[PDB]
Amino acid sequence: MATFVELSTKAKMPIVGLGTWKSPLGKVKEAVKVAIDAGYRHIDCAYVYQNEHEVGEAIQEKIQEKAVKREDLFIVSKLWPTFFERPLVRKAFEKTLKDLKLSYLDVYLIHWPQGFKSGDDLFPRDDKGNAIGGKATFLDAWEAMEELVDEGLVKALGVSNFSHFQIEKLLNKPGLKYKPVTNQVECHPYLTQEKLIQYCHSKGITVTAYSPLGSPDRPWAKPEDPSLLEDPKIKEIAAKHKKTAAQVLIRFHIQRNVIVIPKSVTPARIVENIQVFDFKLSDEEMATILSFNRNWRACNLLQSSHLEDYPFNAEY
Ligand SMILES: NC(=O)c1ccc[n+]([C@@H]2O[C@H](COP(=O)([O-])OP(=O)(O)OC[C@H]3O[C@@H](n4cnc5c(N)ncnc54)[C@H](OP(=O)(O)O)[C@@H]3O)[C@@H](O)[C@H]2O)c1
Ligand SMILES: O=C(O)COc1cc(Cl)ccc1C(=O)NCc1ccc(Br)cc1
Repeated sequence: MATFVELSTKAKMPIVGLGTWKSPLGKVKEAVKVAIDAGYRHIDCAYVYQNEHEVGEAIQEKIQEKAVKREDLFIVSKLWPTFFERPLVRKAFEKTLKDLKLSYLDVYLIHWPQGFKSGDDLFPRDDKGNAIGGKATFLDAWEAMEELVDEGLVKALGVSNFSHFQIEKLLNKPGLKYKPVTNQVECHPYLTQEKLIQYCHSKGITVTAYSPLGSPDRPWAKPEDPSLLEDPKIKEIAAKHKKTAAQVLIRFHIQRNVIVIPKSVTPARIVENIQVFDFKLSDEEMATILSFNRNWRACNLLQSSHLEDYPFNAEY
């Protein structure tokens, strides 16, 4: 049962959530049920994961058995960048909310800052695999998303994969109604995000750490790629506390007041991953872990490098 990070809306965002990317149909429902049982309240979802309907089924069950009040649940989903044109924001969201069988989302995030070709082809690409841009921007999207908050369909808005330059563009937009309550970005010992975290915090924006375990099952994973869970320098620290590497990797974010959403459909791991409130990494250990930084991203979306608002070119 987790602590919280307070958002600028005074809302309380549970500091550990369950990730659902690539959680297969036929296992994600069980994963959500096991998670809620184990004390998880934060569930990270997305339209593009195309499993929200099963997530929704699992949440409905736990609600009616009263394992949890809806108000105790913190549900996040995200707008995919092929839906930045205004009517598409509404339709994408409605499909998300319908699949989820909920009456409101706690947070709705812009999934990526760069607009893709609009429509229902989620991965518009040229023969070489490069992403196809669209003309609607994350500003056009945000505008429409703000209406969701007005109508109470969404409690708060956020962004994901944004650089500080992007955040600035958002905050300095004349006629902005709502500010982002979080920036969800890849974060872990190899990509510690010190400057971006500093920047978001100085603006009232929390950070949500995705792929905290290095996303070891991602599709594009090459054996030469570094591997956090197998890192002897991470494993040493874990051994020092008789905890697993995953638990250290998750705890690291908690002690930075950074929200963290490890993905699993394995019951034992789902439990393990929230058992991170009965130990504490020393300052020496936190400093050692931070020193592992090498600015390596497991998620680069390099196929969209050529589009205007590519977030990862900037330093932070
Ligand atoms: N905003 C974005 O652009 C974006 C991008 C990526 C991810 N995300 C979100 O962040 C979540 C987490 O990131 P991620 O899914 O990329 O990867 P991750 O959480 O770093 O790692 C997930 C992988 O680690 C395994 N795992 C989980 N717990 C473990 C443990 N205790 N011991 C050993 N292995 C363990 C899982 O296997 P099993 O599942 O088979 O147990 C899964 O293969 C996603 O599910 C998604 O909700 C967002
Ligand atoms: O958002 C995430 O959790 C991880 O990102 C993805 C998730 C899914 Cl289910 C599918 C694709 C991605 C992703 O970002 N893929 C790389 C990509 C994206 C767009 C194009 Br066009 C080409 C490759």
